Amino acid sequence: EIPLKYGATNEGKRQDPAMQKFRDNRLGAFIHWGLYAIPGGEWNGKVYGGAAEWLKSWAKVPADEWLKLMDQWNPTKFDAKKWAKMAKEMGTKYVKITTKHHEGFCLWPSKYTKYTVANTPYKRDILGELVKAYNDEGIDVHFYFSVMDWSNPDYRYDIKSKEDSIAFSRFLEFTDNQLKELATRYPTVKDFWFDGTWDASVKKNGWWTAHAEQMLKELVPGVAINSRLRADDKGKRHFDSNGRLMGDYESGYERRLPDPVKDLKVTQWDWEACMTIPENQWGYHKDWSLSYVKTPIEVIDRIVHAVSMGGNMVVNFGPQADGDFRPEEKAMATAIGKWMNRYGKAVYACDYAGFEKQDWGYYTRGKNDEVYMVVFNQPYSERLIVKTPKGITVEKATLLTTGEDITVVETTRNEYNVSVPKKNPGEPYVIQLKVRAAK
Repeated sequence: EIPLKYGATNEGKRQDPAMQKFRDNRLGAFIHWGLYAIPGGEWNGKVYGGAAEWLKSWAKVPADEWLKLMDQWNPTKFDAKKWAKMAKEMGTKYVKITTKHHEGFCLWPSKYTKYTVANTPYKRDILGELVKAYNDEGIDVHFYFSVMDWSNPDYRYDIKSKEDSIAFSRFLEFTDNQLKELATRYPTVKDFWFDGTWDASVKKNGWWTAHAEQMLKELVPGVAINSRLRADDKGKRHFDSNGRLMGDYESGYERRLPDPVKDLKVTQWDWEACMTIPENQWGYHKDWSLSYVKTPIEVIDRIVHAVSMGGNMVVNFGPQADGDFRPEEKAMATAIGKWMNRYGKAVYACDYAGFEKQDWGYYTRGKNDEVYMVVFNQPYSERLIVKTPKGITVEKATLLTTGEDITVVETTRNEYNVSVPKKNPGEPYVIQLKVRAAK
């Protein structure tokens, strides 16, 4: 039992209303928009296969030259109200937005650097416009923030001298200044999602991570803060040296998900996954032919997977330099929307059901103990196996969309066959169960 000044603060899950809202939302969208959208994965005639938002790094571009892209930042077609309508249509309950990515260009007019939307042809506070528009649609807004900043020469990868420590201290002050600015300018913010916190410099300054958390929580009542921010006294990240989760939720499942049989531990805390549509492109990349692009069902599978294990899912979009979305992303949002409008009662405000995973798909549990079977793999047996925990019986099954009764046959103590619907729904579908727990 190691003593710590900067380890975990919460005992278990938060149960205040703001955290309940963050959780119940379940489905979000991510927006990665920054200067990287202009070159779109291509530099000096070479198309790089790596993540477009990291092109400065793949193409070895100096800061001064990368940041000149500001001169071409003029997203003519940007319309925050349309963006918010797209998110509403998709069925997202929240949007996480890159306030500043590693490149250091700010989507709000920060008073602490010149690398902002203010000093571009477009001039306008993009972030402020998005906050307003999303909020006007009843959508919560979360702020991605990269600590690592390639634009600020006081940043250090590691502390190897008293000079390094001096510089980095001034960097942390700068960072605090931007964070306070974001929190006070945009007080409807519900979450800060930190990235670029893996460097030895940050690991060595655990105290600062804890301070940033407490500082923002004092400025924004009920605000959520991701685990990725946090390092403890010993430099251990996400979970402290006593194994306890720091921040309000776990945020390491990025383009991967916990195993539904082996990783049930994650049901013990709040957590949020994020994903990309191609294999690894967050910012806009001009050529999606270079890697596998997920289909809508593939994405819907991941979303349901997350909720079935007590987590949120956030699907990423990388808008074009002009401020519009590419057609693949429009088609995606629309397809997700269509399915969520039909089957969303099994996603929104749902959670882990505590049933043994079966091959047909995933269970989710509603606020009133509804148990939803979300079927992705249709058995040729025409029977969906349901193994119940001790003391739980299944009293009824109903096809969510039609209300039709579905036959349930008991096969053993604690197991049933739930019949597939008489007509094959032809898409991933939901059967709602009524269950009863014995006294």
